[PDB]
Amino acid sequence: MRLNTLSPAEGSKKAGKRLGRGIGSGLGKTGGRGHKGQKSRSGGGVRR
Amino acid sequence: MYAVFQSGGKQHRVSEGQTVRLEKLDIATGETVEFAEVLMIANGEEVKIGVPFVDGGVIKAEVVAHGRGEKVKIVKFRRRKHYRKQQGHRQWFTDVKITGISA
Amino acid sequence: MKTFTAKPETVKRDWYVVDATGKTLGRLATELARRLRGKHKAEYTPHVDTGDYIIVLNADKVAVTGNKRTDKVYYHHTGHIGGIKQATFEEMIARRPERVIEIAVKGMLPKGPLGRAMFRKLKVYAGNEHNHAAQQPQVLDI
Amino acid sequence: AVQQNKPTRSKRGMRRSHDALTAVTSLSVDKTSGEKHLRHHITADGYYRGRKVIA
Amino acid sequence: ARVKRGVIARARHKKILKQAKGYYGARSRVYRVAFQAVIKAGQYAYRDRRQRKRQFRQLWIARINAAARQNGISYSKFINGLKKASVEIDRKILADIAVFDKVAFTALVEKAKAALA
Amino acid sequence: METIAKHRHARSSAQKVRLVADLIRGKKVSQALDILTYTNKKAAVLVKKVLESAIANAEHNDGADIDDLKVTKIFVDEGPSMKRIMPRAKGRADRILKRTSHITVVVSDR
Amino acid sequence: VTGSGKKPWRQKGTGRARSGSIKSPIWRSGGVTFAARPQDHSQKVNKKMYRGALKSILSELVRQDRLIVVEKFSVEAPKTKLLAQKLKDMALEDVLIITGELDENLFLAARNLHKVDVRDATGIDPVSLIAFDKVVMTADAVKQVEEMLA
RNA sequence: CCCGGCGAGGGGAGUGAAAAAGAACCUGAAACCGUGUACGUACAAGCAGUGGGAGCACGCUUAGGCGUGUGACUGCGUACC
RNA sequence: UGUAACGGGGCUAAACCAUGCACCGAAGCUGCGGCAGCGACGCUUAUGCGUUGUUGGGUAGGGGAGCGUUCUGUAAGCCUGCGAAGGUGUGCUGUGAGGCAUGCUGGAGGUAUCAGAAGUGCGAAUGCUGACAUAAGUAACGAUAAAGCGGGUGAAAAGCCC
Repeated sequence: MRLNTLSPAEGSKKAGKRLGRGIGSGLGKTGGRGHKGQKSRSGGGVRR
Repeated sequence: MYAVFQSGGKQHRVSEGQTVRLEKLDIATGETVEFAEVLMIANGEEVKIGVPFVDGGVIKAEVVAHGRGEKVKIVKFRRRKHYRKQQGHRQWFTDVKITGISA
Repeated sequence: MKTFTAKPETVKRDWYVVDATGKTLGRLATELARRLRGKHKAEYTPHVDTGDYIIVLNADKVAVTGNKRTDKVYYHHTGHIGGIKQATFEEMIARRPERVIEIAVKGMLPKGPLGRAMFRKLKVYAGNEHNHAAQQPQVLDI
Repeated sequence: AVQQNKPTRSKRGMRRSHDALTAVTSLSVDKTSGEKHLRHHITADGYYRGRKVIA
Repeated sequence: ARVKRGVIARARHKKILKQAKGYYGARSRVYRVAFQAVIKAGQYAYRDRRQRKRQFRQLWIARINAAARQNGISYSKFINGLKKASVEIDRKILADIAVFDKVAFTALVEKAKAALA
Repeated sequence: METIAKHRHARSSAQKVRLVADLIRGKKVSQALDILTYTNKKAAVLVKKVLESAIANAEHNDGADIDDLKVTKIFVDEGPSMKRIMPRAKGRADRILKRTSHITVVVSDR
Repeated sequence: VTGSGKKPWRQKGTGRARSGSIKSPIWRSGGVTFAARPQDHSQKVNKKMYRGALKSILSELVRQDRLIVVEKFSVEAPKTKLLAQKLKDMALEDVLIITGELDENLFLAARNLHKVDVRDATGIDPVSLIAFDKVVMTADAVKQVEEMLA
């Protein structure tokens, strides 16, 4: 085998969610946390 | 000397020898096609108006080319509702060269 | 293949005489608007003036039904302090008789530069004589 | 007393259309020296209408 | 690594500024106004594909009505005659015949006027 | 022969010189010199000096015959404006721009 | 960032935007939001997963005919031209040589050769078995990489 | 060497592979400002576009028209966040 | 503020009531062409071929699949002074982010494929820095103690010298 022929198993990598990268990306501009409120804020959200 | 006929979901009015672009057919780039359903054949003064698909007359046409048309660009936009979308479209054709209007 | 579009040079416009002696104002004006726009020609085109020049004689002899001889008022504003000037039908028939059919046709024409052009087609006269005999206009009865 | 939005280069050139300088029609030629000068002005050489007035 | 983005932003702006050629003023030069103008153009182009299919039909209907009234029949009774004679010539070709071939339109009028009576 | 002559970083504004330079476009260079002589502006002095220098270049650096010359292309375009602080009232500052220009005169016999 | 924690202007009254530091990441010369630290990217591989990948790599090194077993591999001088003539005679260009006992005579005369790296049998590593075009291995080193793995 | 004010700046000359590498000096974008050419525009009203569309000017050619630029007129159409 | 209580012209029907047949009228439905998702069914399930049926507006939000940038391995390989990255035009091409070829400028670097990691994609935050417009050749040129003339010097004198 070669180093430029190796490849992971199908379903190993999920590539993550990049919040805030445009309209067409699904999430983006609020990044999946809705409009205003304590959960929308940086560091916000109620404790356990 | 012209004929009216239904090719690809719409009527055309073609004369002798002229080349008309219409929808995609299952015809090769170098083959023949026969439009036997002809709606209206006018020759000089004798106009044969077709109570449908008049009588006997069959148009002979040769396929010139098969390319795709110019790209239209669909922009779907909604102001202040956080939604836009683009999509291109290129519609296939066949260019047929009318070889003979049968009377 | 594409459609047909008339060109503003190769349109042939005939000249016509209409006599308005004893006719309804609106139905006369409607046929005038029909011919002036070009809704009668087979090569009708919306963006091209394909209408025919119309001479309208006896413009003070046009009639109206009902009480519209005394009751139809013509309002127009001078664009000034508060000057809203009004005139009934009979006083306009007396003073400027041609302007009756002018405003009546001008309301039934399209708006913009083209409607102004096809209103320039219309040549309305109050009298029985006209000076356009050089253009040899046919009689149009309707 | 301030603009509501900026005026275009189009409306700028239209206003500056009347700002154009007008060149003189022509100068005169004196009868003796023959040098150019303005109408009704003495020459740089000091001649005016065939007559030297100033050294 | 640190990604600098001069070339990709310049490519994305040249893409939009190339579609704004022929626009008045800052819609052809300034990027923001160019982008709004280009998306407005795409919206209008969608809408006007639909409106083109409407406007040409109403133009053909007006031309057939004029040429049929030249022959002495209104468009409604003319289309009803052509439908009752089972003639499937559409309004496009009837307008093309109405402008170009007056004797073929005369024969179609005579066919409709036979079929209605 | 095109025979350019330039005055770069000209101590004047591009509009104030452009007003004068739009008077001698296409003129035969004797009448252009007489126009720039009898125009009462500082841009006329600058543009007249560049026109005289262009005449000199067209006589020397190439062949001859200033009696057949004509001003083909004269244009002024702005140069590097230098920034100076002008103190306005109530303590605030203001940056006035001393604007320069580039005056290019292109005179040929053609 | 080197700077002071003083508000650059007021909170109200000034026409400008609100700001509370010149070390703000929106500002120029003062910055990075999510700045980086030195981090250990090394990730744990299970011993059975390492040895399973090694057995898979050796099996495919056989099955792609890139495994060469030579009983004795040594050079009798520390000259590199002798090793270069030896690999020229064996039709070998880019090789990994695995010897079960690290002799310095072979290790010194393989240093200046670019494509040729000579490993001990304990120093076998999987990207070196993939990355090299041919692997030659001593017979007792084959026995060694056997008795280590399986 | 020439213009210029025993200037500034420029045009030749010469170096250099290159001087639109001339010291404001590699590349040299966009905004911004000009000059020249093609078309449009001084009786026509408004998110300045879009669908149709004549004319004019350029290229070319199966001599039928296309391609490029502008685009009178005309339906529709009250920017983005 | 101006008709200003048909949208307007105008209408004694071009109004109202009843009946009747035409026609117009949407992105609805149908015709032809193309793309995709889902479900059944057989091909021998490169878990893709086909046949049918149905679905395909979308905010917050959930799920799925891709593009591009910079960097590491492949890569002391490949392209490159008979011309790289960059910049700027043109033409093809994909459902799209994009891709490819090429003319001009530039004058030395670029990097396939398959993997890996992110300072990974801006129009907005009275965002930060630089540049340049706009008002605009507009206001103003800073005490209403005041200047005029002759000669000089200079390329140039209302302002300098006498």
